[PDB]
Amino acid sequence: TGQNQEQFLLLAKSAKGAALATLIHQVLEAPGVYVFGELLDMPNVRELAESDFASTFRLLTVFAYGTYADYLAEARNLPPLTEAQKNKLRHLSVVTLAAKVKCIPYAVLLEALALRNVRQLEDLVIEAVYADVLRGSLDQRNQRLEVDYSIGRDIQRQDLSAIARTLQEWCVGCEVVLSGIEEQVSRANQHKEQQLGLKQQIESEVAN
Amino acid sequence: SIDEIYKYDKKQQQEILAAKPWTKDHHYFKYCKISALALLKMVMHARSGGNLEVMGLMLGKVDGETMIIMDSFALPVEGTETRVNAQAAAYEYMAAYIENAKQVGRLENAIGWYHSHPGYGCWLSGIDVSTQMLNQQFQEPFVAVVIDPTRTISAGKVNLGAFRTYPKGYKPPDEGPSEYQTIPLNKIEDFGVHCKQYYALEVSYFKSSLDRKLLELLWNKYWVNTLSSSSLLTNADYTTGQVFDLSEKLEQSEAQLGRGSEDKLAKATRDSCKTTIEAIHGLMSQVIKDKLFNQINI
Amino acid sequence: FSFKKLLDQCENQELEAPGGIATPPVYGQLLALYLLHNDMNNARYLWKRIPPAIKSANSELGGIWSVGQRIWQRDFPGIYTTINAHQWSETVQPIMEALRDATRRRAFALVSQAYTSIIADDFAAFVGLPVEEAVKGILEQGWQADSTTRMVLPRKPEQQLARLTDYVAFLEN
Amino acid sequence: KEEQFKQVFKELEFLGWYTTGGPPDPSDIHVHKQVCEIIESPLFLKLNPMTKHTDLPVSVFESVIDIINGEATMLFAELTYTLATEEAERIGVDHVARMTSTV
Ligand SMILES: [Zn+2]
Repeated sequence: TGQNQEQFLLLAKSAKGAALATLIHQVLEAPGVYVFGELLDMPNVRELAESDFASTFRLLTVFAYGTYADYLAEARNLPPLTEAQKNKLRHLSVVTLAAKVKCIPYAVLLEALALRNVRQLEDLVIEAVYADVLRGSLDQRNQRLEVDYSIGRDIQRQDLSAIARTLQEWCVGCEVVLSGIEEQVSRANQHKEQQLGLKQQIESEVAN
Repeated sequence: SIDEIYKYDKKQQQEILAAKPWTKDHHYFKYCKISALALLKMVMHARSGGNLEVMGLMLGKVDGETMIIMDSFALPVEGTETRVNAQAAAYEYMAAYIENAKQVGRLENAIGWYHSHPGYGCWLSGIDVSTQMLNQQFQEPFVAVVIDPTRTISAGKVNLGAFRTYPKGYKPPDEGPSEYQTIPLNKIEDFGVHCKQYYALEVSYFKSSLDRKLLELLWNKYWVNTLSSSSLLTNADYTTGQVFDLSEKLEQSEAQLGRGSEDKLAKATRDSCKTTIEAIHGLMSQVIKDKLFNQINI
Repeated sequence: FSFKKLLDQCENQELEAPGGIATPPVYGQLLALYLLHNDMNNARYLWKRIPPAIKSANSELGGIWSVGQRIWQRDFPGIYTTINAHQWSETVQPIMEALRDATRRRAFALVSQAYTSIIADDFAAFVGLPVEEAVKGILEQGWQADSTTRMVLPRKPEQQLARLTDYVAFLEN
Repeated sequence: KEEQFKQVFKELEFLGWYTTGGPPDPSDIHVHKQVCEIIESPLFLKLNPMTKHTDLPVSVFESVIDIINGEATMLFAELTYTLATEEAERIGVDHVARMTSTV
């Protein structure tokens, strides 16, 4: 998303209670809008929390942080969604699965998205790749989804540290590899010169 | 001044061509300066030929004992390495190319010829020596550049040589270190026959101030390509071809020990060493990639 | 883990303490420990090294070798029967239970590799435990049990850069 | 020139044109239309040799033909680009950039 961010933020700053409550149902039922981080952090939408339209804010929280199974567990409280919105939330659940692991079996996908047959799932993954949400390829025989690239959904202000926790884990990793080379290169010289020196001793005994 | 070398002085070139100091000394030309553009174009052309020899012409100039290559261009010729003066078939094309180049501000004229030796090292064969001797007899000042694109890739270092022939009957002086290269058995006989009929120039490279700037800025993104090289499988067939040769070399070195050329086993050992060292370097890059991108986890 | 240390200590006591002939409880420990590691070539040559005097005076040693005969013949039910026959607390008894456990792990690992389908009674005799206990354990583990025919169908189950640098340093010099 | 490059680069084709300078201007559009007389959808590459900035001063564009207030006019749309992954070229470029044991 990018154009829709500005286009709906313009309307978000110029909207009130009920108009915002219906705007939430309009942003979730719109193609391309898979991130709601700027929209959920608005004071105008913060007013809707713990108010007359609380379930809509909870629905936006599920769409920005939770999965389709989390929606199914709280479907009695949350407002009803159409097939397009249910699909979108399923796409985002596949993104969460893809964020966890690279190779996703069909069983875990069928259980997490609440699907009955394989083609439904395959068609949803196609709809994902076609909406530029996921990249990858499907394997029928081994019944597995090979994920090449998945987008970012969750913002997580409190759990942000975890990102750094992995980034540092990569940094340290680099810092090992780098030093490794520095040492190995040094060794590669340490041998060479030594050997040359040794040869120069052998060659000095030819005169005797 | 980094860009001073790019200035073309036509009268100065005419003065040097009228003076002909190379006639006073057969070792007159000692250095070969190649532009980054010409190097890249010749290596790119050489790689584009694959396992087949290609050739082209080099545009440039002379400056004291130094031959300067500014640009190069491919010739649409058959029989590189089999035909003496194969370039001759492109005479017409060379005349038109240069004419058209002059129309767009390429002022430098023919300074030499380049051709590739895919997977068999930089040196001059019998055919190459006849070709270069012709060129030095009728087109002087002229230089012969040879590139091995396959070994460039496998060694991770540019494999290029610049050579000039000796006139018929003339003997080289005492000093000849000769930097060693593995020559395959199907080429080694001809190599040995003609290796003393020419000498190697000291090669160096140059780039402009803008090239310098642009290559630093290119590197700011081109680093990604160095950590995704995959060199072990790009030209695998080369190392397997070399091993075949190495095996037949070892067969000959075994025949030498059988009953009873100067120590074939030591040569074969240095060949097997070089091939293996290249292979291990490939694995080094692969393991480095595995250490950086795979061993991270959640 | 700690049995290997006691083996090395007994192997030192084998030569340091004598006078020619070593201590009988150390001989018993050394024999049972030689059975524990399945090194029957060491155990057979240890038993033949024992003088007939200790062989007559200490019959418990012969009771330890009676297990080794069955291990040499590879008769598993006989191994489990001979283990639970003699008692020699603190010295030989605490390692005989370790031998029993090791023989159970060895037999289980053998049946898991060598057999596709095996009779449940044969398998029970191979592990020493009764038929019901064995079938319960393998069904909990994940082996395909079949009643009526009484068949059990088993299921078969720098660090790198420095070495490379040493190899290139060898070849290049 | 095409008759000449087709003899040695038989598998290659005319893809577009380049020039030097800042952001695209009316002159670039005029020339681009002339190149459009030769090939259908040519690329336009612009290199800024007098850059003040820290990023590689190369940009690539496609042409789009739009209608603004009833006038059918040509405009440029910028395309993102990646650098080539040729091993021999990487080694050559690296060797050039560096310009100075086996391990
Ligand atoms: Zn040649």
